Amino acid sequence: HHWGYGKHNGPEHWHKDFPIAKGERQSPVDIDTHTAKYDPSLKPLSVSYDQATSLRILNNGHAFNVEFDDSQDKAVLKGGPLDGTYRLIQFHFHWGSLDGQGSEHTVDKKKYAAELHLVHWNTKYGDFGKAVQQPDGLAVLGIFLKVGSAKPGLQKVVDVLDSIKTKGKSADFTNFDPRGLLPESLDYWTYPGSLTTPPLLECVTWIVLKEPISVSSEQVLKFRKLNFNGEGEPEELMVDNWRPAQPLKNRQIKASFK
Ligand SMILES: NS(=O)(=O)c1ccccc1
Ligand SMILES: [Zn+2]
Repeated sequence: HHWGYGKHNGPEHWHKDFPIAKGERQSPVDIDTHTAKYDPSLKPLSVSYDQATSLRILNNGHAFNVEFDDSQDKAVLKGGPLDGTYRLIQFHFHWGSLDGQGSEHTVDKKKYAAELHLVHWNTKYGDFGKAVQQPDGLAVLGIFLKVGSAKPGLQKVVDVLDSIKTKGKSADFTNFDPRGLLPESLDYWTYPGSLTTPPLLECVTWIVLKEPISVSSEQVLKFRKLNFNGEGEPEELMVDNWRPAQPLKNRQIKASFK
């Protein structure tokens, strides 16, 4: 039937319905820190989330999304490698069944316990559905999670997960501040890539932060209690919802720092 992360419908199968899976600019990738080139002409990132308006949290059967009002310039990303203004639409995570795996990007082949994706679309294209059809349509800010001390700013998300256990459930989720999920440094690597789930469209400028955030064992354990299935269907835990690293091909990863 349809795509997912199991033995019979996982990443190795996606190319049959989505041939772009074997394309020229697929994500995620391994970030080889010694091969990445410092680019002194790259600007500092500008993350402007003070006016962000969260609305809802949704289990979509693949992850959970915290969704934002993107009908005005309320929470925007600019600068760095980007030309123009990109509006925050949603964030979500990918995570593992074990602390030793779960991230999509890797760093010198190292896997982190999870990865946060803050998804933004280029305002010159008018809406998200048009943006994904463009080579410079999206900017995704990727942040690694390691297991250690708790992240206080994540706790409001963890506590609502019981109310969206199964595919298709949603809950009101207002007044959440995504600034509480950011590390101290905004040093980053950047490369042109794709969505990491079907439809795997090649529309993303990836900006991956060098500094991970730490979350507690209890926080990530709660992610692992979510379900891929709908209510009343056989229970399958939502774990290991990550795509592995794809070939770099004809691309260079640039660093904002040395
Ligand atoms: N995982 S990802 O590339 O950030 C992604 C973002 C939006 C839709 C589908 C995938
Ligand atoms: Zn993602």
